[PDB]
Amino acid sequence: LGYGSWEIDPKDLTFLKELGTFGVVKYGKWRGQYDVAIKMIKEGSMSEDEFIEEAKVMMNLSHEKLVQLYGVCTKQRPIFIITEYMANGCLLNYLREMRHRFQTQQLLEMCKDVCEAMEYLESKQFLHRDLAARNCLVNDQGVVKVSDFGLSRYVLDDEYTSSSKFPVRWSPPEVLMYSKFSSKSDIWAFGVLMWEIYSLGKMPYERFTNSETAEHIAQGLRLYRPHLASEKVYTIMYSCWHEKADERPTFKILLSNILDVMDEES
Ligand SMILES: *C(=N)N1CCC[C@@H](c2cnc(Oc3ccc(Oc4ccccc4)cc3)c(C(N)=O)c2)C1
Repeated sequence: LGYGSWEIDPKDLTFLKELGTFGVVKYGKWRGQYDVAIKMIKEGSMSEDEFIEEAKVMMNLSHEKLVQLYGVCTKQRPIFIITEYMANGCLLNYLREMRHRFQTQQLLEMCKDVCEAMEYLESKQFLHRDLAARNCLVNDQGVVKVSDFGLSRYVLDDEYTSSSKFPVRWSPPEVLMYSKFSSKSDIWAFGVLMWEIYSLGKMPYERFTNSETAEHIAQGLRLYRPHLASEKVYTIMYSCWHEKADERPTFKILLSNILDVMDEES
């Protein structure tokens, strides 16, 4: 009583460990048994009513490679967003841990995991809008999942919203010049993410400012081949960066290309 299907009763949460500091993220349990992460939204950081309405839509998105939304806690402030627990944290930090000594087949599987999530979203006409390694999460089996999908829409802090904390390094020319978002801006960002994976978490355009990156990209220049990427892998990531948005592949085509490489570099 008093809760929609999208609504979690905060009294059903057991908090166990802070994971990091939108605000704080904690690890805990739901109804004693189910591991969860609980993102606590800072007062004033988000358009909450719009987010709540979107959450209803988001609860119906379901795919193995998309972090599963369990629901939202709306009746008090700060509001909470509750997901499955991803024990190995952010993809970006995971990549940067040199101890893993990743084989390129593992890096390719990470790309494939994300590509599968993104093909699903594309099939639902849902844009991510801020695809990057910092946003992807890794579970205890090393499976990568897409997280924070669409979330940028409800952030109120203007520095994130338009072209000084905007994702310049993951944005195609039409976004940086004209604010033209589309499926093909997610495709661009995916290619940059493949670059992040194959670079073991280097910052894209690591010696440039955002300002310089925007100018580089606008002039037609691109990220170059990470040393761990084969010529075929680099071909895939590069195809995501065509100057013409409609010459960029779809996520279905990218998935087929990644599967082909996996098979050939098996
Ligand atoms: C990366 N270095 N970090 C710090 C360590 C904790 C990491 C983290 C952050 N969030 C979650 O869970 C999560 C993610 C996204 C949420 O909101 C959301 C989800 C889907 C669409 C829109 C918005 C809510 C919670 C985890 C986790 N799941 O373990 C870990 C981040």
